[PDB]
Amino acid sequence: ENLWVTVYYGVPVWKDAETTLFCASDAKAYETEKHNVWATHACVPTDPNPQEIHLENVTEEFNMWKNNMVEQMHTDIISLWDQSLKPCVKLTPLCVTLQCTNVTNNITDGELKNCSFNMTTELRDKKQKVYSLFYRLDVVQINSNKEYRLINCNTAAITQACPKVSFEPIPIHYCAPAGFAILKCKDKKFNGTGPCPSVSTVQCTHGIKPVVSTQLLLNGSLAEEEVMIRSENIANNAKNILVQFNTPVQINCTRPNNNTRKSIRIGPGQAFYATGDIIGDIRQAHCNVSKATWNETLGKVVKQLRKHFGNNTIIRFANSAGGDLEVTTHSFNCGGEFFYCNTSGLFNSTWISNSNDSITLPCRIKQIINMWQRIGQAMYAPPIQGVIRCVSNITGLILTRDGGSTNSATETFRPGGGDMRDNWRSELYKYKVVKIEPLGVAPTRCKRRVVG
Amino acid sequence: NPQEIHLENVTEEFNMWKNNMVEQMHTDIISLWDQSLKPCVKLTPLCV
Amino acid sequence: AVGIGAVFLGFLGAAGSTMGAASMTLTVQARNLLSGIVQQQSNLLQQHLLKLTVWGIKQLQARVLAVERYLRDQQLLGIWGCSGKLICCTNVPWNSSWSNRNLSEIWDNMTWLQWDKEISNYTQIIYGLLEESQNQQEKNEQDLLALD
Amino acid sequence: AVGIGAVFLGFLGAAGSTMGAASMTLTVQARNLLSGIVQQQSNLLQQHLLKLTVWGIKQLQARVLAVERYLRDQQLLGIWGCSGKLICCTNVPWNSSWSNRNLSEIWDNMTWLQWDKEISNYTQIIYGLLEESQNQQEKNEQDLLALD
Amino acid sequence: AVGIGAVFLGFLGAAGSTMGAASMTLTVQARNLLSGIVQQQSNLLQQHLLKLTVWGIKQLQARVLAVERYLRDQQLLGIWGCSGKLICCTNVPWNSSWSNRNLSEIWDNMTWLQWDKEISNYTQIIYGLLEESQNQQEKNEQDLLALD
Ligand SMILES: *[C@@H]1O[C@H](CO)[C@@H](O[C@@H]2O[C@H](CO)[C@@H](O[C@@H]3O[C@H](CO[C@H]4O[C@H](CO[C@H]5O[C@H](CO)[C@@H](O)[C@H](O)[C@@H]5O)[C@@H](O)[C@H](O)[C@@H]4O)[C@@H](O)[C@H](O[C@H]4O[C@H](CO)[C@@H](O)[C@H](O)[C@@H]4O[C@H]4O[C@H](CO)[C@@H](O)[C@H](O)[C@@H]4O[C@H]4O[C@H](CO)[C@@H](O)[C@H](O)[C@@H]4O)[C@@H]3O)[C@H](O)[C@H]2NC(C)=O)[C@H](O)[C@H]1NC(C)=O
Ligand SMILES: *[C@@H]1O[C@H](CO)[C@@H](O[C@@H]2O[C@H](CO)[C@@H](O[C@@H]3O[C@H](CO[C@H]4O[C@H](CO)[C@@H](O)[C@H](O)[C@@H]4O)[C@@H](O)[C@H](O[C@H]4O[C@H](CO)[C@@H](O)[C@H](O)[C@@H]4O[C@H]4O[C@H](CO)[C@@H](O)[C@H](O)[C@@H]4O[C@H]4O[C@H](CO)[C@@H](O)[C@H](O)[C@@H]4O)[C@@H]3O)[C@H](O)[C@H]2NC(C)=O)[C@H](O)[C@H]1NC(C)=O
Ligand SMILES: *[C@@H]1O[C@H](CO)[C@@H](O[C@@H]2O[C@H](CO)[C@@H](O[C@@H]3O[C@H](CO[C@H]4O[C@H](CO)[C@@H](O)[C@H](O[C@H]5O[C@H](CO)[C@@H](O)[C@H](O)[C@@H]5O[C@H]5O[C@H](CO)[C@@H](O)[C@H](O)[C@@H]5O)[C@@H]4O)[C@@H](O)[C@H](O[C@H]4O[C@H](CO)[C@@H](O)[C@H](O)[C@@H]4O)[C@@H]3O)[C@H](O)[C@H]2NC(C)=O)[C@H](O)[C@H]1NC(C)=O
Ligand SMILES: *[C@@H]1O[C@H](CO)[C@@H](O[C@@H]2O[C@H](CO)[C@@H](O[C@@H]3O[C@H](CO[C@H]4O[C@H](CO)[C@@H](O)[C@H](O[C@H]5O[C@H](CO)[C@@H](O)[C@H](O)[C@@H]5O)[C@@H]4O)[C@@H](O)[C@H](O[C@H]4O[C@H](CO)[C@@H](O)[C@H](O)[C@@H]4O)[C@@H]3O)[C@H](O)[C@H]2NC(C)=O)[C@H](O)[C@H]1NC(C)=O
Ligand SMILES: *[C@@H]1O[C@H](CO)[C@@H](O[C@@H]2O[C@H](CO)[C@@H](O[C@@H]3O[C@H](CO[C@H]4O[C@H](CO)[C@@H](O)[C@H](O[C@H]5O[C@H](CO)[C@@H](O)[C@H](O)[C@@H]5O[C@H]5O[C@H](CO)[C@@H](O)[C@H](O)[C@@H]5O)[C@@H]4O)[C@@H](O)[C@H](O)[C@@H]3O)[C@H](O)[C@H]2NC(C)=O)[C@H](O)[C@H]1NC(C)=O
Ligand SMILES: *[C@@H]1O[C@H](CO)[C@@H](O[C@@H]2O[C@H](CO)[C@@H](O[C@@H]3O[C@H](CO)[C@@H](O)[C@H](O)[C@@H]3O)[C@H](O)[C@H]2NC(C)=O)[C@H](O)[C@H]1NC(C)=O
Ligand SMILES: *[C@@H]1O[C@H](CO)[C@@H](O[C@@H]2O[C@H](CO)[C@@H](O[C@@H]3O[C@H](CO)[C@@H](O)[C@H](O)[C@@H]3O)[C@H](O)[C@H]2NC(C)=O)[C@H](O)[C@H]1NC(C)=O
Ligand SMILES: *[C@@H]1O[C@H](CO)[C@@H](O[C@@H]2O[C@H](CO)[C@@H](O[C@@H]3O[C@H](CO)[C@@H](O)[C@H](O)[C@@H]3O)[C@H](O)[C@H]2NC(C)=O)[C@H](O)[C@H]1NC(C)=O
Ligand SMILES: *[C@@H]1O[C@H](CO)[C@@H](O[C@@H]2O[C@H](CO)[C@@H](O[C@@H]3O[C@H](CO)[C@@H](O)[C@H](O)[C@@H]3O)[C@H](O)[C@H]2NC(C)=O)[C@H](O)[C@H]1NC(C)=O
Ligand SMILES: *[C@@H]1O[C@H](CO)[C@@H](O[C@@H]2O[C@H](CO)[C@@H](O)[C@H](O)[C@H]2NC(C)=O)[C@H](O)[C@H]1NC(C)=O
Ligand SMILES: *[C@@H]1O[C@H](CO)[C@@H](O[C@@H]2O[C@H](CO)[C@@H](O)[C@H](O)[C@H]2NC(C)=O)[C@H](O)[C@H]1NC(C)=O
Ligand SMILES: *[C@@H]1O[C@H](CO)[C@@H](O)[C@H](O)[C@H]1NC(C)=O
Repeated sequence: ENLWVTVYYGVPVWKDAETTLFCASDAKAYETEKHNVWATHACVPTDPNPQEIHLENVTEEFNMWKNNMVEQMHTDIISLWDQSLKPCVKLTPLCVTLQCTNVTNNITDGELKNCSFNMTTELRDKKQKVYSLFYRLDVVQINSNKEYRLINCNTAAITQACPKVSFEPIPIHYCAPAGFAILKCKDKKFNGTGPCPSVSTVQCTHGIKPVVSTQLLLNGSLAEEEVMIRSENIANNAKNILVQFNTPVQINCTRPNNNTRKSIRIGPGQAFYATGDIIGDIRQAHCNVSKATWNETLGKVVKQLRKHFGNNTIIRFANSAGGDLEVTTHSFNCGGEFFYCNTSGLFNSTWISNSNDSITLPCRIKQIINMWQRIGQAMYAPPIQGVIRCVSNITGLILTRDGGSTNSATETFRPGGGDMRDNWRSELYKYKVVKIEPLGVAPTRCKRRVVG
Repeated sequence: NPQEIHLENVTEEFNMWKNNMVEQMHTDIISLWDQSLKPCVKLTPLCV
Repeated sequence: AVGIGAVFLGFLGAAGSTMGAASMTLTVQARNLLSGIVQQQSNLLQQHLLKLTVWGIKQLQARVLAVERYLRDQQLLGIWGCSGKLICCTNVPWNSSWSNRNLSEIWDNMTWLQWDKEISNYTQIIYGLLEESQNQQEKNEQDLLALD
Repeated sequence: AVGIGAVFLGFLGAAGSTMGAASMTLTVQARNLLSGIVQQQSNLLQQHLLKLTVWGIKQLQARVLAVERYLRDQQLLGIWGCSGKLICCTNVPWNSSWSNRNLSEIWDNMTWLQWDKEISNYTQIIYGLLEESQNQQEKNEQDLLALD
Repeated sequence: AVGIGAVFLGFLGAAGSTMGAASMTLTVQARNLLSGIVQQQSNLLQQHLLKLTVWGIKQLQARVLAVERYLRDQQLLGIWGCSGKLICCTNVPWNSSWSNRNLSEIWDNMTWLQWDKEISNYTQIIYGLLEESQNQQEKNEQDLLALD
């Protein structure tokens, strides 16, 4: 009937931990080309097997909205870019005034331009005129025959990305260290927040590929379920929506121009990658979707949201109607040049009371981008030569309501993509890092010899 | 004093060809040069 | 992937099990606590000059925090006389204003997480003298009694 | 500010007191020795990119030196058979050419600092065999005597 | 330079000697294992601003790896009940499918390196339960038997 309080080492116990995590990815030798965007050569290789072990009858909280690993996982992505850029060539001798007008074509479809222009050679007092081919968005006018200036020249500098590095995304496994542990949730009908009844223990994320995408996600994870999707608080418009599928449908973005290029030397070791002559047809950037699958995956996105605005209510859709050029349209990367398509055909339907027909979506291509909504030194994207063709696997989307109007009568809303880290909530919502508190005192009757 | 002590009747392999300390000992020498240079004057107004 | 059921049970696999069950699985926790070498190799499993990529040094910050919080934890054990030994018995009685319930009522009834939650407030104060009345004045004794 | 006299006495508060007094206050030193986590948090108590400000890494150098000199100190204890135990008795006699004075004459008369000063020269040589004659050949014994 | 023969024998000086000889020289290894302070000083034995020369931080990576692999090694000892004590006896029998030879046949006949080579394959599997059958279920016993 006497009680001592005795200690134990290694008690299964944990605390909401705030700490910095690390990446682990299986190493690609890949001696052909080199230097990946993020993984580079520094991420540690994943172990031959990462051990996954089920925590039985355990139920533990999850809140992906004040989740920190996203604020980290973009804190990185912004960062090392600004060190994958710094070793590459600095493009300030180019903000020169460099005359052009339209490109050879029967006047049909700011398609593109072709300027001919001053430049500095390797030698100093020596100069040279040569020509290149830009796009409408990279330059803006002021005054003669005619001639414009580069859109960013207004406010920021530029460092062109080294074409040796490539921005093809690869799986990244974020890792919690010893003294901590991440953990995954494992019920399919789990919505955005709440304790998860089915839980199993991981230490390093599954392979997350950091796709740079605005208003949509794709080539991501896919739940075995019917696409049930969450907000910070749906009741309010201002906070976004983040869908992601159950069976992906295909997306193939295209522009069939074989660009040519030409290395030209600005000075000591600096070689600017001018776009060269087009050989072949003139062809705009676009992207195909067969509606047959789109409207029916849509169809299941239709019915489930219903469970939050009544089973008897309107729903709606049309195109993005707010913001800047970059986010109002599908910003992303494909093979080296970035796309911007009005998603007009897609947001085309109203579904109330419950032969190939492939969508085709016009896009424009950029080269000089102030990404992640960060003013400062821009990046000039080198062109891409020959054809291009990128297949794809739609998994999700991002949306935001418009707010004030009559309740439940006919409220409207529209995709927003106000911030990107909603890209990170896409597949970082199973995971949650946690501390080890491994030592516990507890009462039993044992006690060793009182030495007196 | 750096202590030198004889390992008696010990025989141990040596292959100086896949030896790594050289790949290190030049990995350095290339490196810090490129930081003994960076604080010094940059000679591009001379290619005139 | 598909669940394989060959090994039992694993690191924190007894977190959903009562304290008595987990009290026997204290070692599937003690090895995974410190080991930052099994999972991170001194040399990797040539264009680059040096490896001060921030994969490098904020991995580097993590490894020491892995040890120091262990190292200060195991010092607490060095304070209470349990260094190489995972469980530890204890001399000063428990006056139960910290918890009114029984002995069976915890090891069979609750789990470890479900026991810290309730005395998480009384935690610091107890560690005040699980050494003083237990070890600070356990060995002036055998100082004064191995005196002879 | 104005002195408050509620707690007694504190870290090195027995440095001005004789060895006997401080010999009882060995723990108000042992916890403050290693703990570089209580005072420095793994995450802080957004314009910046990464934290390689030299507040970052020369704090980082400090934390390991905090542990390693502890860690090599407590290894010396692991050499002499005292790991989890702060004081330690000893077998090889003291031949007193290192100090000619008595037993009362130090714990009641001097303080710890006032004892190192005088044998600071004889310090290294003693640590030569407070293990060899004490522990190096303490357990080939129970090797050769638990032999049966 | 010219060989001086005053000290005997030294760190790994018993690597070419049989296990019995080296079994007595376990400490001329244990002190040289961790000590990264005797050889590297917290402050040096003014034009420069800060010391992030890569002599600085890849010395810095080395010091922790020096400790952590020690620190996880000595945790294995904390798993098996030997923390402050270099040798350790053992309870679960050796079934000798790992080596068929005798007791004299190793300490007098072979050396330590010459013993790992042969069971280097059986190494991990043994460490599975030199604690479980030895210590994991050594102290639920004195849990259940100091019960009274
Ligand atoms: C959703 O999921 C989809 C499914 O995966 C994604 O689809 C992916 O889309 C990306 C594009 O965004 C593709 O990447 C590119 O694919 C090209 C087509 O691959 C064809 O060829 C394959 C075989 O050849 C490849 O592999 C061999 C090794 O096996 C390699 O040697 C070879 O070079 C080539 O890479 C074949 O198996 C496929 O089926 C295809 O038929 C591929 O050509 C691309 O490689 C280019 O581009 C990348 C990106 O910059 C570079 O890193 C590469 O090094 C390479 O560039 C080099 O070659 C060019 C050839 O003209 C040169 O112009 C370049 O300048 C460069 O050459 C320089 O450097 C060389 C190396 O130093 C030197 O030798 C040269 O002399 C020059 O100096 C690229 O891989 C994916 O392939 C595609 N997936 C799949 C499965 O195909 C989709 O993107 C996802 N959606 C989203 C949004 O991400
Ligand atoms: C977005 O874009 C993507 C990508 O473009 C779209 O997805 C692709 O869609 C394709 C369908 O149009 C599909 O590929 C096709 O497969 C056909 C076969 O399917 C039919 O036959 C099989 C049985 O064989 C049935 O099971 C099936 O149901 C169909 O009935 C091919 O017929 C297609 O074309 C041929 O040419 C292509 C080149 O484009 C070849 O790659 C292909 O293999 C076909 O045949 C030649 O090649 C094979 C070997 O590859 C030979 O065996 C054969 O005899 C032909 O001979 C040539 O090659 C041999 C050497 O092997 C040589 O000796 C000979 O002389 C010839 O040179 C076509 O390939 C894709 O799989 C599919 N991709 C993906 C990722 O799904 C997507 O729909 C788009 N989405 C939208 C919304 O637009
Ligand atoms: C992404 O891609 C999508 C896909 O198209 C784009 O969607 C388009 O977005 C633009 C926004 O810029 C929309 O334009 C707006 O359209 C209205 C309507 O235009 C009327 O006004 C003009 C005068 O300005 C009239 O000339 C038009 O005349 C049409 O109708 C009469 C008969 O009624 C006929 O005589 C004409 O020939 C013409 O009819 C022909 O076409 C129609 C179908 O379009 C057909 O019914 C008919 O039989 C003929 O075939 C028309 O009455 C326009 O008023 C708005 O005005 C703004 O610009 C004008 C200057 O042009 C200013 O005066 C005004 O103040 C505003 O500033 C807009 O131009 C367009 O409707 C829309 N299309 C679709 C299909 O959705 C996205 O914009 C793209 N996004 C990006 C970022 O690129
Ligand atoms: C980048 O931005 C800069 C900023 O100004 C742009 O400026 C241009 O600078 C150049 C040099 O300063 C200007 O050159 C002018 O040339 C005309 C006519 O030149 C013709 O006739 C000349 C004889 O009169 C002849 O020498 C010329 O060239 C011959 O020789 C070369 C070999 O050396 C050979 O290649 C040719 O085939 C000829 O054999 C050429 O035939 C000239 O009249 C201009 O007037 C100046 O000099 C006269 C006295 O001669 C003086 O009265 C004027 O007041 C003035 O000082 C001047 O020499 C060029 O015109 C500028 N651009 C424009 C649009 O006017 C630059 O062009 C931008 N891009 C680049 C550099 O790529
Ligand atoms: C997108 O756009 C790009 C354009 O950049 C296209 O790329 C082109 O694709 C074609 C395929 O149809 C390639 O042709 C092939 O070339 C290889 C290798 O060439 C050798 O063999 C051919 C004979 O087969 C031969 O012509 C080549 O010889 C050159 O030099 C000889 C002198 O030594 C000369 O006799 C010969 O004719 C040729 O030179 C001629 O051209 C130059 C100017 O171009 C001229 O000044 C000179 O006097 C000559 O007239 C060489 O030995 C062959 O094996 C193939 O059979 C095929 O001929 C192009 O090489 C390739 N171009 C580039 C720049 O890459 C993409 O295909 C296109 N894709 C799509 C999807 O549309
Ligand atoms: C070829 O290049 C010329 C430019 O040199 C393009 O002409 C441009 O045509 C557009 C209309 O198609 C003009 O836009 C105008 O903008 C004002 C507001 O700024 C607006 O009020 C007008 O209603 C009109 O939309 C533009 O001024 C004009 N550029 C000029 C005159 O310099 C031409 O469109 C190009 N070819 C093709 C096929 O686009
Ligand atoms: C752990 O210990 C803490 C500290 O004693 C306990 O917290 C205290 O809990 C009581 C509730 O019984 C709180 O009192 C409340 O105060 C308001 C006025 O502020 C009063 O109106 C209520 O009726 C009630 O009395 C008290 O504020 C709170 N103090 C702190 C610092 O948290 C806690 O209950 C203990 N937990 C367990 C599980 O034992
Ligand atoms: C700690 O041990 C050291 C080493 O034995 C002692 O240092 C030594 O102290 C003596 C003083 O008794 C010094 O001797 C002097 O030498 C000069 C000639 O250089 C001579 O003229 C003086 O009359 C005197 O004999 C000796 O130099 C010195 N050696 C060193 C290396 O410091 C020290 O005294 C001991 N301290 C204590 C508190 O026991
Ligand atoms: C340490 O344990 C490993 C694992 O059991 C032993 O390695 C194995 O050694 C045998 C040789 O007795 C190898 O078998 C050979 O296989 C080929 C066919 O691949 C066959 O034609 C030969 O006649 C022979 O049977 C076996 O491959 C090898 N396995 C591995 C994974 O290494 C090793 O012998 C043990 N070492 C000691 C010193 O006990
Ligand atoms: C695109 O989606 C498919 C699933 O719809 C992913 O898996 C492929 O599945 C098809 C059949 O459904 C198989 O034939 C392929 O072999 C699968 N591919 C792989 C790589 O496993 C596919 O991975 C997705 N594409 C990506 C992620 O690039
Ligand atoms: C749905 O969106 C599409 C555009 O994606 C609209 O399609 C237009 O339809 C007319 C036929 O009346 C065609 O002549 C046009 O070429 C189409 N426009 C484009 C840009 O392709 C369609 O009208 C929309 N339907 C509704 C009710 O919103
Ligand atoms: C039914 O519809 C009305 C408006 O048509 C709406 O106000 C009401 O909330 C709906 N009820 C349910 C249960 O969805």
